[PDB]
Amino acid sequence: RAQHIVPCTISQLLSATLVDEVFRIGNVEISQVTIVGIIRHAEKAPTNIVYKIDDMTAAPMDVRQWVDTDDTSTVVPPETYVKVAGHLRSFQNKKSLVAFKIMPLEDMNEFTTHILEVINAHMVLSKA
Amino acid sequence: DMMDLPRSRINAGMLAQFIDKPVCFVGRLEKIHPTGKMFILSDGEGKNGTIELMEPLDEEISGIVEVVGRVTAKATILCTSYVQFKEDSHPFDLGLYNEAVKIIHDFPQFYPLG
Repeated sequence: RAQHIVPCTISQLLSATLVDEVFRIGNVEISQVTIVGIIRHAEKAPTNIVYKIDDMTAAPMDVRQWVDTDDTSTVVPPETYVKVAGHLRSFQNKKSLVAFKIMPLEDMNEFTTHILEVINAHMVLSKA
Repeated sequence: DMMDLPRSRINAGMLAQFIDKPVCFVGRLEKIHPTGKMFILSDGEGKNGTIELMEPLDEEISGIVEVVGRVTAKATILCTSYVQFKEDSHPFDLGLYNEAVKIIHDFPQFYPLG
């Protein structure tokens, strides 16, 4: 009942259905996801930051992040490849992520790796 | 403005099979036309794909380049956008990136093609 992180493509997030606040792919539910993509745009909102993050699998998805401007423990620039860990969300039928970490990739071999992780993770659920 | 479409990740050998489709092509910069309006990339099995631009490059390009564009009737790519990969820590293993591509096209159901 806790706590599982499924690596995903943005299109996999789009394909997920929402019944009574529960997101499902097949008979399996999430919640917590990682994706890897590029920051296309970055807005400063009143209470947080809205990134548009593009993995090539669909149109960019909105991802909200919170930052403490008196800390480095600062907006990631556009054109950056980024790993994202967050929770899947939906308001008024619009999918988006709520992020807990946004780690810029210094080694793009992590991006290759993530693809394989996506693929194997969904081979696994598929069998459930 | 194909930034809101799915873009298949492909190697050179699938250019023919993706004519007219939006694509994302990763390879190593082999050569640049004197005009800056086309250049060549090689993928992880040493195959070439020709990339074309409506306007000349702004800057030097080298190493691994990730190009987004539409595959042309002649199996070329019209570049809409590109990003240069950095390799400050570890060099990008292009060969395994190519293995990863093959896998995407063998299992579209697990890397939903958008």
